[PDB]
Amino acid sequence: WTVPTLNPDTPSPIFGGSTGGLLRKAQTEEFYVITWEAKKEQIFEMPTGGAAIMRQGPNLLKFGKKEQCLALTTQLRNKFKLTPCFYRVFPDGKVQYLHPADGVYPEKVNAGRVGANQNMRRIGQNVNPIKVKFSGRMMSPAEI
Amino acid sequence: ARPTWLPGLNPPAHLKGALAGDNGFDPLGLGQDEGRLKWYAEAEKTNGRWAMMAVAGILGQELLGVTPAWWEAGAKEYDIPAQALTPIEFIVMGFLEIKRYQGFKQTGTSGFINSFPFDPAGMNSPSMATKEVKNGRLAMVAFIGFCVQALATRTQPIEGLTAHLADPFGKNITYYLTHLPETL
Amino acid sequence: PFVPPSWAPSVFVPLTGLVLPAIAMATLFVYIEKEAP
Amino acid sequence: AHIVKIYDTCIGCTQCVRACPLDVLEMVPWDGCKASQMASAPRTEDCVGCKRCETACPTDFLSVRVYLGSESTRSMGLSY
Amino acid sequence: GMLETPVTSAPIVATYLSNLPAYRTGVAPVLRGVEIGLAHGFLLAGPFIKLGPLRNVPETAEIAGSLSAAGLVLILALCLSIYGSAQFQSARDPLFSADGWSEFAAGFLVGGEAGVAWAYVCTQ
Ligand code: CLA
Ligand code: CLA
Ligand code: CLA
Ligand SMILES: CCCCCCCCCCCCO[C@H]1O[C@H](CO)[C@@H](O[C@H]2O[C@H](CO)[C@@H](O)[C@H](O)[C@H]2O)[C@H](O)[C@H]1O
Ligand code: SF4
Ligand code: SF4
Repeated sequence: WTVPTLNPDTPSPIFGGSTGGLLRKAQTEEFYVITWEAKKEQIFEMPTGGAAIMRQGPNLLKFGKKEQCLALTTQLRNKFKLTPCFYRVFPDGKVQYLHPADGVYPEKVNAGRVGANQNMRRIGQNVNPIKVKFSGRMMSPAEI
Repeated sequence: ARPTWLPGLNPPAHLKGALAGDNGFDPLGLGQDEGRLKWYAEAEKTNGRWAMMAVAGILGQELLGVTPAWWEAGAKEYDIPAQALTPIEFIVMGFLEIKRYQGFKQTGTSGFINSFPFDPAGMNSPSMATKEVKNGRLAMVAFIGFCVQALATRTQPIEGLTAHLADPFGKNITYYLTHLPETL
Repeated sequence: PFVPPSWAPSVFVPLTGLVLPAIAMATLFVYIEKEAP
Repeated sequence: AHIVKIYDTCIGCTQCVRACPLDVLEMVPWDGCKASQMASAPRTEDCVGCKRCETACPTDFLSVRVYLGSESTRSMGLSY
Repeated sequence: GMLETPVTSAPIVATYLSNLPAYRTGVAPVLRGVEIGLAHGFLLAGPFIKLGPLRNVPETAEIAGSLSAAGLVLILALCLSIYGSAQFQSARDPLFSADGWSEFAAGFLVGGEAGVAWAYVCTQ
């Protein structure tokens, strides 16, 4: 598995449009692009409101925040049994790929992943807040 | 080609056009010393700033109907006698000026008390610097007109303008200067 | 010696109720919006 | 950014990963439980603080904990 | 994309906006400030004169209302100035810059007060 490269010329579903789409943020900070393959033309529900028809073959959509992309991904996987993937696109033209980070959806365990933010203790074994006081910033006992 | 006070005049070396309101007008070469120029530049503003407030005050007092002449106001009597005005003014005015000098030495810019620069509204810009001096220079020249016109005419600024407006050719400097005893 | 002039409220009420608030709000609005170097 | 911590009482049910609506969590190999897998939080910069993961954790007390912290465009869930 | 609509996308509407001082590019920000200030300043005098506290006084109503319209223009000019200070601290049009907006605010004050004064002259 290798990191996919986004194709900006991918066709988009048949959608009239709505007022729930991108705002000025997309032009200044970032936006998100989700792409997938469709076996047949079908009607799905846009997370921004309304219904759109997915073309047979590749499809591409642009959303304002990550949660909107992953909300559509859940719908496509659960009902239509598709395998979408989405990116983060910056105004400068850079494209960042994510979900699936390594090509396998996170629900399935995969070798090569490195545990992060894992504490080898229980919640009840954290230190008291007094012992992490005056540490330069508000710090919870869980952080240390 | 930056405009100069005299057309066709090349600005002298010590005037580089950096300071706001620069026009190459240093015929006597007073600003040739960089150390003195920095002091003079700040000194120009403060003389102008006092002038601008003074010109507004003289006009404001006249227009609002303040009967005493702007030069006779000192003799007038107020609730607080002169026994207390001078001691308060010296103490209050000294503190503002003492701290003004201290800040200028450290930073080199104007300020107020502990604020150097004193720009609460963030209006400071290269354009505003030029607008400050040019209005300031105008006030300085205008104020002297108030003082000189007081001697020649013994009349308030607007009263003089209205007199000039009344008869344009009349009520000029020639009448007051030639007929000095009458106006006195 | 202490008694202020009879016209003091005419100047100080508008000054503290309309003028200083305007400068204070402008000072605070600029300050909060100011960006760090 | 919020803080998300996984504690050693995890049984590797994967319910926290499925629940997360921003793909913040993932499962990694482990030897401390029968399932031989543990939850991980590699992408906390995308966490919004919904705490759907905590709702889904079967262990008592929770094995995944979310501590709301500094706010940002991503953690505040803004599309503008 | 965005929901197309005649109000959002129509030829007649677009041309009208393109001729307004705000959208008319190629004009110095100061001049646009004067043009905008004059229009608002002239209108601002109306409501103060007719519905002010001194509206029923025969001759003082005109003076008091216009003098209050001049005051509001002064407050608005301050709002324009500080907005530029906060917004532009670091693009195609010169207006949306620290230098441009400062000129724009100055023009609004000059135009606005001129409009208020011009409105007064119309009455008397
Ligand atoms: C408080 C008064 C004052 C001061 C300190 C200055 C200082 C300065 N001016 Mg400014 N200026 C003033 C008033 C003043 N000006 C006024 C009133 C006008 C309008 C008439 C101007 C118009 C002006 C121009 C057009 C230019 C300057 C410039 C300068 C610089 C010249 C170099 C130097 O070292 O000068 C030092 C000067 C002094 C120490 C002055 C000492 C006192 C003098 C000798 C008294 C003269 C009295 C006069 C003959 C009689 C009154 C006349 C009046 C009624 C018209 C310097 C920063 C030049 C510059 O580049 O500025 C950045 C420049 O281009 N000035
Ligand atoms: C202490 C605070 C304060 C003060 C002093 C005032 C004062 C005033 N208010 Mg009130 N007001 C306030 C707070 C205040 N208000 C607040 C917080 C609110 C919101 C709840 C209101 C809402 C309000 C309304 C809705 C109205 C008033 C009005 C008035 C006026 C009533 C008296 C009259 O007949 O004026 C007559 C006024 C004049 C003859 C002109 C006075 C001077 C004008 C307003 C400004 C001149 C500026 C000058 C030309 C240039 C700048 C000078 C400056 C730099 C020194 C008077 C100017 C009435 C009014 O007429 O407003 C215009 C009015 O309709 N106020
Ligand atoms: C919304 C409610 C409301 C309304 C309509 C009024 C109305 C009025 N009040 Mg009152 N007032 C209110 C609430 C209200 N008040 C409240 C809540 C308080 C308590 C804080 C007061 C306290 C108060 C005081 C103390 C005074 C008044 C006074 C007044 C009068 C003058 C106000 C004035 O000068 O406005 C100025 C108006 C404007 C600057 C413009 C108004 C808005 C314009 C018309 C919008 C136009 C939009 C346009 C149609 C858009 C076109 C778009 C197109 C071009 C595309 C007027 C009868 C004064 C008076 O004397 O009354 C008799 C007075 O002294 N009011
Ligand atoms: C650096 C700062 C320098 C000083 C700046 C001073 C700015 C000007 C402040 C003026 C304040 C008002 O002051 C002015 O009020 C009244 C004007 O008719 C005068 O007051 C006098 O006359 C009034 C009108 O008949 C009466 O109601 C008063 O009882 C009487 O005391 C004051 O004697 C005068 O000084
Ligand atoms: S944290 Fe809880 S829900 Fe997630 S894998 Fe561990 S036991 Fe299961
Ligand atoms: S709080 Fe919400 S976004 Fe963060 S890890 Fe838990 S489920 Fe995911």
